Amino acid sequence: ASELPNGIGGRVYLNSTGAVFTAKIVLPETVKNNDSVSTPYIYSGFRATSGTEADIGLQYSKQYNVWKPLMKVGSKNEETYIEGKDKFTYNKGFRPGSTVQMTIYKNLSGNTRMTLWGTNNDGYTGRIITEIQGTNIGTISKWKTLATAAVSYESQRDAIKATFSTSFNNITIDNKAVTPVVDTQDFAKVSVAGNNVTISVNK
Amino acid sequence: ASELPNGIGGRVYLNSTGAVFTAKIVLPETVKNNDSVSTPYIYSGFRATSGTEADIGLQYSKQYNVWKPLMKVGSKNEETYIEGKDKFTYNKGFRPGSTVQMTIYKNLSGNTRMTLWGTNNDGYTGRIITEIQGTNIGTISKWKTLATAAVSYESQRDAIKATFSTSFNNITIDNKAVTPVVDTQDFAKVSVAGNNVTISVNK
Repeated sequence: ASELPNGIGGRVYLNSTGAVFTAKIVLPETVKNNDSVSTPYIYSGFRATSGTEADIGLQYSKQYNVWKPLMKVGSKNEETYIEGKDKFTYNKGFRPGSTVQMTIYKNLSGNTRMTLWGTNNDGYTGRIITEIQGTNIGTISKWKTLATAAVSYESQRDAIKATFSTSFNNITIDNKAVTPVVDTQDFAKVSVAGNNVTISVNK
Repeated sequence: ASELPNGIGGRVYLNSTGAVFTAKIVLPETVKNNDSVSTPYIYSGFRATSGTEADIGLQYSKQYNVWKPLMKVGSKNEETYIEGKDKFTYNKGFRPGSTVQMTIYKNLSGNTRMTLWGTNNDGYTGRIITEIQGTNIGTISKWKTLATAAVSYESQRDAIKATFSTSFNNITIDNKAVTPVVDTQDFAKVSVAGNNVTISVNK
């Protein structure tokens, strides 16, 4: 598609039906987001064969200049922090320009889990484990990867101002390397090189 | 419900299945929205018996300190301006503290229309007619009225900072006065007095 439905950005699809996704995310060094409507998001996720859509990754906090966990699975968006709440949420999060190791489990005892390893704004290197409980995800159609500047409503599209670039590297699903396929490029440049993708958002 | 799904605010329901809604909206004199996540929205709308949900009203522009049209009917969110684009959109809109006369037509030749009469930030008094074309709305279950501070993602709820109060007065559906029923009050105080409702958002 020419446009992303809830804002601007780049999207790739990962043609795998696997259960465990891993990638190394290189966070932007700088974020320009001189608007009063959008939020930068960087995330993976999947479409279940049932139709359930999951967005799982990080959101940029303008207030704290860090990246924090982002997770939504269908209608369920209440996150449970299993570990690391005090190190990577509230006034803390993954620091700009750092690398974050991400693992996504579509279904671990009926819960969708995202584990993130990296460094926070205080220089602490550790882990934050987040879940959406009781999602009970069955088979998967495909996985996705996006970098976006999202808005609550459509008309707000023209007002979006966002400039940031990110990489998803060494993408593996069920321990197999997966090469993403370029999808939408809406005020974004998407570059794929094997199981690696760089998405540069610029509006 | 104790919480609104996409943010904070107050909600009332209008137990009418009628086709044409009218109300006089008194816009807030002041808007405090000292956050980097939410947008203030004031709107009416309906739930069709098909399940289709419509949100039809105004959004606050922090950039220009005005209220502008906001309309969405199910999956259709591309607004067509029939009249008044140059007077009440982009760097112009309904001025703070002013009164706006609103008429909503669920189905006018297959289109959902909102007509707004009021005064813009340049002191021009006029009309803006906006439509979502090809909605072809059939029977209605009920209408609604809300004043909210909405966010794109759930975790941003706690960070919302919004203080603004608005009134929907002389509410009529198919020329009959309708008394709203208080629903959710989530960091908002809702007061109903006959076919009039005041919603004071404060977080």
